[PDB]
Amino acid sequence: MKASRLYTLVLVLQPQRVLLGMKKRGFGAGRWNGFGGKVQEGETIEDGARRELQEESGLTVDALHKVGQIVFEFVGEPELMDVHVFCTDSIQGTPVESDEMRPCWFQLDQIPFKDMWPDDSYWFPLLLQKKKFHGYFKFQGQDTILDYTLREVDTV
Ligand SMILES: Nc1nc2c([nH]c(=O)n2[C@H]2C[C@H](O)[C@@H](COP(=O)(O)OP(=O)(O)OP(=O)(O)O)O2)c(=O)[nH]1
Ligand SMILES: [Mn+2]
Ligand SMILES: [Mn+2]
Ligand SMILES: [Mn+2]
Repeated sequence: MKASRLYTLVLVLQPQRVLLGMKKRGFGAGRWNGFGGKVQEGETIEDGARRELQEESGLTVDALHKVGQIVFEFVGEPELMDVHVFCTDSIQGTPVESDEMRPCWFQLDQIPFKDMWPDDSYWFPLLLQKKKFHGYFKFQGQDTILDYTLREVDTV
């Protein structure tokens, strides 16, 4: 049994493009990703996701929808990362670079998988198909998956 810490991840997914951010420092630096971070005390997971989206991309959204949950384990780290994944298609301002992230739109036939976390190759296609999912990935360092599970689910 391991303890887990709550994180969020938000994908702004439109009909033909997705907004990603290049992580400029910290965890996962150098990889394109959705926006997110730790959930803080007192806020719902969805509201923490909205907050991180605003902080890292400048975008303010009224609502998100849950699309998946992914648990990450790292060799040498006792704490699991419990990542709650959300989407929205509906925005009304422009993305702006933050200290954490440089936002960029990608067409949906140009998803930059080689410059994303390796696990994203497995679950991101489900997100694109509008399937909901649960995943688990064990990493050695940043690059190497030692074990993983991925399951489509009816409810996140
Ligand atoms: N796509 C993808 N995202 C991941 C993976 N692992 C992982 O932690 N994430 C996400 C969850 C969070 O959005 C982010 C990690 O949190 P973070 O370090 O940005 O937290 P934060 O913004 O609060 O950190 P900080 O500003 O205090 O430095 O990366 C992964 O394998 N794939
Ligand atoms: Mn953040
Ligand atoms: Mn972050
Ligand atoms: Mn934060």
